[PDB]
Amino acid sequence: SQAEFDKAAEEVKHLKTKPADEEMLFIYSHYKQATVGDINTERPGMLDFKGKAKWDAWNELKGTSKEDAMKAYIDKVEELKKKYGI
Repeated sequence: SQAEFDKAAEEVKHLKTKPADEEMLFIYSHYKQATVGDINTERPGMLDFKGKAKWDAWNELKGTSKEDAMKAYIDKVEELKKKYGI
């Protein structure tokens, strides 16, 4: 569901506690994979360490269908909702 995806995208922004780095990268990469699809941008330069990490995470999902990405995204948000509370 696209409606379910939009909801999760909003709720994830209001978690009582901010997710761990690993969890944020999972969220970022699946969000991109579900909306844009296969990565279509240039990898950031040497000094942009945070940007390179996010780019690599999304790159790793290449080939994943938007449907599967959406499902994994929503499932993770529900997981984070129960873990950190909202």
